[PDB]
Amino acid sequence: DPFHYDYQTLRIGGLVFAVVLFSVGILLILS
Amino acid sequence: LKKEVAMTEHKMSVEEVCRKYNTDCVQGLTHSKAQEILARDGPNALTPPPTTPEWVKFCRQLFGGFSILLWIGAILCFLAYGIQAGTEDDPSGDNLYLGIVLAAVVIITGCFSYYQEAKSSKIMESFKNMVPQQALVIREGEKMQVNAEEVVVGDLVEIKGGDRVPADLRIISAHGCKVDNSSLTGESEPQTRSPDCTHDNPLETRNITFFSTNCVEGTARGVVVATGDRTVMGRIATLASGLEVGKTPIAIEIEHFIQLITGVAVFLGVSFFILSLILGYTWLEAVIFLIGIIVANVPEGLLATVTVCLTLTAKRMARKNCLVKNLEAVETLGSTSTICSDKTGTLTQNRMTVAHMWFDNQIHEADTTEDQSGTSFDKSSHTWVALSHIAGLCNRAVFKGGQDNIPVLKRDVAGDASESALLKCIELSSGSVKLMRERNKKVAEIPFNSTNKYQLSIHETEDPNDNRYLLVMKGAPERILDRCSTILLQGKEQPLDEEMKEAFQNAYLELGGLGERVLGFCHYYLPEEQFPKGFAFDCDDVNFTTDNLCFVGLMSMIDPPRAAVPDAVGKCRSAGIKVIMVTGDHPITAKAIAKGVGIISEGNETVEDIAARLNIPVSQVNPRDAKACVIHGTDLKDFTSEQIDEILQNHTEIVFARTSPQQKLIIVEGCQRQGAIVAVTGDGVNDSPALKKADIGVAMGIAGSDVSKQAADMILLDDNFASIVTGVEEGRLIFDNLKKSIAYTLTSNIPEITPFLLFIMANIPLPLGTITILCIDLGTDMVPAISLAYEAAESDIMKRQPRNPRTDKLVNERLISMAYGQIGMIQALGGFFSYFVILAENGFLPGNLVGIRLNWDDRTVNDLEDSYGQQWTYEQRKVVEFTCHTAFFVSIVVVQWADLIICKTRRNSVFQQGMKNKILIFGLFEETALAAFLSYCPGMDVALRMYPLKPSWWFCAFPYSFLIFVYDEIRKLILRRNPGGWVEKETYY
Amino acid sequence: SEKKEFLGRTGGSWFKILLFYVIFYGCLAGIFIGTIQVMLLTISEFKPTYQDRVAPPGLTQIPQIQKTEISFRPNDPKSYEAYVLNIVRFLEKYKDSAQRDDMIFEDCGDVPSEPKERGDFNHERGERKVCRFKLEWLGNCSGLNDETYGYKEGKPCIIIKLNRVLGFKPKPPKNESLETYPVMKYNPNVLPVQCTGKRDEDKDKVGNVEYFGLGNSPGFPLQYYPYYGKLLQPKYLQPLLAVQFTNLTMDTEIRIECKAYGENIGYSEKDRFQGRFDVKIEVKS
Repeated sequence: DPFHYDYQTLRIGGLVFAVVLFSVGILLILS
Repeated sequence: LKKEVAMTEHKMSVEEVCRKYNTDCVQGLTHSKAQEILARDGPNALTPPPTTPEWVKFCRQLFGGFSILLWIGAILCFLAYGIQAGTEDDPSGDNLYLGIVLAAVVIITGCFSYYQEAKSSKIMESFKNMVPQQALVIREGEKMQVNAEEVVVGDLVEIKGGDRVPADLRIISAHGCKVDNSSLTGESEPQTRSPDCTHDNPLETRNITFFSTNCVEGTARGVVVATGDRTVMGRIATLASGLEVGKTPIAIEIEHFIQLITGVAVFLGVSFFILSLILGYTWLEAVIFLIGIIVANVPEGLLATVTVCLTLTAKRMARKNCLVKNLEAVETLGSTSTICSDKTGTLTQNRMTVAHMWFDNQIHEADTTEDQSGTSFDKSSHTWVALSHIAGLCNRAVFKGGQDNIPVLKRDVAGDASESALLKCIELSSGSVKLMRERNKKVAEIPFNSTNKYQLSIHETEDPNDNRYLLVMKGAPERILDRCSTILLQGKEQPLDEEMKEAFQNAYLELGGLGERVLGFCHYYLPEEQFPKGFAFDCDDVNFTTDNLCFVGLMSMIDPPRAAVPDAVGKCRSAGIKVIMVTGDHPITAKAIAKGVGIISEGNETVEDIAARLNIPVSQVNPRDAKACVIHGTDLKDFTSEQIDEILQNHTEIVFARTSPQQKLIIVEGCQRQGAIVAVTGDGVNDSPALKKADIGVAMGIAGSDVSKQAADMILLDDNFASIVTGVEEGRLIFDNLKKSIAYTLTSNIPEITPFLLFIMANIPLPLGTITILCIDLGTDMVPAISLAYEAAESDIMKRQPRNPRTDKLVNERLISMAYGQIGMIQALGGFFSYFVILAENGFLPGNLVGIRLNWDDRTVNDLEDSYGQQWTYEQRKVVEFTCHTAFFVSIVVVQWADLIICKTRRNSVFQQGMKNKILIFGLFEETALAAFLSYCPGMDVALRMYPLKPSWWFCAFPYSFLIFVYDEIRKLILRRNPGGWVEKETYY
Repeated sequence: SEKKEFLGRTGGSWFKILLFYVIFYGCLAGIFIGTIQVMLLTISEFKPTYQDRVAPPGLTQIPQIQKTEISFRPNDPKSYEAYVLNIVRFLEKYKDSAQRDDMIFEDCGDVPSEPKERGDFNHERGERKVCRFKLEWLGNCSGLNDETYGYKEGKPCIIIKLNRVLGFKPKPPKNESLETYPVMKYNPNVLPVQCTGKRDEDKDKVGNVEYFGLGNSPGFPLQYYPYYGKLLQPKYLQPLLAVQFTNLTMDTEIRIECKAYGENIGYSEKDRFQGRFDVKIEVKS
């Protein structure tokens, strides 16, 4: 399908995934 | 050069030495003669090391190691950019930026490995503290203050109390001063001075005062015999400076590992470069392929992992106050095939205290523990309190006022060491000695001297009423026994018996067998019928009684072994680490402390002990019978290298005593020549050269001088030996952990080489790019690799043999098999699976990718037919290739999850040892975070060549990362169930 | 050195380890081929799963040139021999002899017609039929050149070729008084194509371009679309457009830009061949 596979949306989702994983990982160090 | 003579003209009398330098014994020397002899022999300032590399160390470090290849790759990137700017279209920055970042990588690696290879050796500036600037000399019959820099050889130098001597001199006239060397011999015990040549050895002769020492009590004059570099301790300084250091075991292992990996990398690179040239690639293609191979096979982000592992080791062990100077030393203490030890300071408290006593025909052990653990002795017995009175009264030392804020065992007191020990024991036992001395006023006393060997003092009674005059007496046991007539037991007074005297002699011999200078006490209450209160008291004229006294008790005051040294030494020996004791003290005390501490085990005896037990001369008994041997330093001068090696090989627990510092260096070199890794511990200036020669040098913090502590690889600030046993256990731990981290990092090399191998051997589009190789190496092999350094190893460390320094290398042929053979292949297989999945999800069937690379990377063609029938232009398919690069990187991270999970432990499974490491989970989460961030950040594809990928493609590596986990668990299960098998031999890295 | 005839090459006996690695690599290859076959099972044979990476097609040109510039002396046959041989080799497939009736090819609309389909992508129907592209549409040079007459009549006709995409029908613009003013063009069934590079800056209209293709209008016929794949539409011939220059001067480096507009055609920045097309013409006497 020539219409965008989601681009400009998968970037937001990927950034959200990265930041939430970083937050979860950095939580364990302090706790 | 080797300098181990230290010869001095001690035997020659004063006139010969005065004439040989043509120097007046009574008029000193003239100014003109001093000038013309200074113009020959030079100034007294010992020569500092001339070579002072300022920044050439950093340049040499960046030029060497595992880099040359990185510089070659950077040069090739610059060459490729130059080629692309003269033949191709408008120049692209994708190669110049790669070269710049590669140069940045090599610079950061060089400046980061510089942190560990920092030779912190500044022993030159530790000797200016001695030899004070001003010295009192006798020139032209006149006393003169003169600078210590221009004092020459052959001039009268006076020596007062507390003034360190300016040069090695033979005393011409000794005026009652006592000197304590504490430099070459290494003890606080003072020594007498006399022009007579008492001993043939210049070290033990009493007519010389050694350099950088002060005759503590009194004043004496002499003639300088040598100064400057021709000085015994100047010779020691030069030997220490020119000795340099030996490569640490971690340095040797890292050098070998880098050599092996660089050799493999260059071999494979040149092989496939000539293969590509044969295949018919253009120069740009060949150079870019070579750059890819070089940057992929070489693990650039690896020498930055071991450094941080060692830094984390230092941080962890610094919480126990082990100030690590050389970063590599933390590893060396693990190996320590043998450990050399010192007598004073390291194993003792450096000061003498009471250890044993005898009364009521009974031996009582003075307790080093402050609470008197184990009911050491009674405290309510009248005989004991009387003995405490006697020991307290006879002291001629006084505690410093207002120093009650420190425990009594750590308070400095001015006076003799023996009386200091006695008064410290009395203070610890009874209480405030000052109030005690105030209660009993002194009215008459007799000085203590060698010609007397006894001292006496007349005091009153504790109760104010009936102040009977008590004459207290302290001396050698034999003299007091001879002067004695009755014995005091439990307050009552009995008379001497032949059996009682025999028992006293037996006890005295038993105490003397402990290498201690036993003292005997006495006290007589003068009758008031003959010696009333109004009795005249004198010193030179005798008016007291000398015989018909009454013995009260013996007293032992050996310097005690440390509180935590015996158990720690036992633990070190139980870990397979042989312990050798070296010192410059007397052999009897050395053997006594060796037996007490635990260096020589119970039931093992030396050759002389067997000879004495069997009443047979030492010649007729074979030395092979005795495993433990103790030797003097006088026969070591007549010992060659072969003799020392034989002594080390045969005898199992040795103790060396009365050894000069150069002899200590000879001993440590002989110990190291047997293939061992020697670790010497000490605190004095004498063992400063030896501390440099040993692979790791340990110096005591509080009890050690500045020279010893700044010449050591590690300083024990807490000054505890349990610290060093914890250190060796932790060194074993960090070695076993490094052997896992290195294996982890190396496994990622195969999935970065194999894509190039298929790109050159199968003609398929490039699966893995070049910049993404940097991304993988420095982004996904850094945080987990460092986090691996935190987990504690298996519980087998209690029953582990010392590391063999020539068979158990850091990286061996059995670890390359685990990384490059099995674990690495699954990584590349998963990467290729993701490659083929996403190339097959866009139109390129996996069965057609062969033979398409020639037209895939061609710039001109813009109608490349895929498998489904459609066609692509250049950038339109280059976008797909870049997306596939991102997929390869993501799949690498996904499979590195399981790689970390399975490389966590060598034997114990994850289900058994458990994921108790709080930092490994954070590292695993960080692998995902950076991978997602770096593959999805907008505005990055134009620079880092990183395109977004669909969520489903995140799952491509799941059914292969699962396989490697199961495979490693199965091999670990086989390992556990079948010890010593073929699997253990060929797969246990 | 690694001695032999005493104990062996670095111990070994080189059988247990070699057999272990051989069987392990065999198992790795087996699991890899099984997994790749499994992945092959979940992908269709009639359409790519993700066609996003395929954009509005790049308007590539048929005369293949390395340096993206056409330089030749018109008086020397060897100067343009490479271009002529490439053009004729490409267009040998488009000869009317290869196109025949009786379920090989089929007649198709002379006037640009609607984008007629043939059926679903499913394999329940065999090879779908396609139109035919006779060489008789090409001409306007007053000579039967077909492939190419080979003379120095200006320049060798650089016939453009809009790249084909599986299951994609171009959408022509529909509006009045648009950004372009072609005299002979209608909104449907034709995709406007113009050829001019840097007009009025440095080019200043050096030459006059004449377009000839199907329908006597400068555009790609829409009745040929959509493509149905390599397996389902063998011997598929896609629309072709021909351009010629007559009053083209010499001794100058002129850039020429041949672009095709469309509501379903989008442009880019980093791609210099997607949608719009660029080429240089060099002629020297």
